[PDB]
Amino acid sequence: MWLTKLVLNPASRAARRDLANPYEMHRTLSKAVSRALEEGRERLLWRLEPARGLEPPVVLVQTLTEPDWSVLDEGYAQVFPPKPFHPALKPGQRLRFRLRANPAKRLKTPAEKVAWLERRLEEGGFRLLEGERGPWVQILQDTFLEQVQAVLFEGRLEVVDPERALATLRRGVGPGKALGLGLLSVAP
Repeated sequence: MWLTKLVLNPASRAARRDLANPYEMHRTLSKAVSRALEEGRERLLWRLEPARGLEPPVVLVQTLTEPDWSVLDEGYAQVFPPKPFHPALKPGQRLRFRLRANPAKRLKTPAEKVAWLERRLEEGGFRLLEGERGPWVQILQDTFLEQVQAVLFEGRLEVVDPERALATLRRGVGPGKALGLGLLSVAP
């Protein structure tokens, strides 16, 4: 995989348009890997990170092939050097995670949302860690994309099956992958 951190510049009208319409943002990001997507060798996943005041928004982008960000308009965003991402996963390995997702199969609710997450992670080869107060996860944001439900999960998990876990990172979790949902980000 390849991970690219983009710091969008709100001085750019196009950047603001994309920040306000996930569909448009996906269209712009797709340009960096258009041929790969055309040949079915790509799975573009991204996440508009939680906002910090009025500061420039950060968008984390994950692709299977090397992206060409020169396709972006000048001033659209500050492009940080894309980094190869090939995680070394092992059984029992504990990792912190972040995932903005649409809690459903296709495009107590708070407890149902966590329940949905548990099943998706287990099916994907991961497992939510258990704390003294239940599943190690919290809903940082519960909102709608323009209405598609978007839930931001953050917590701790462990790798159960390395191969399935890796496939899950490459594949994404849940629907709305073309709307900035589904990117499972992990870190020690």
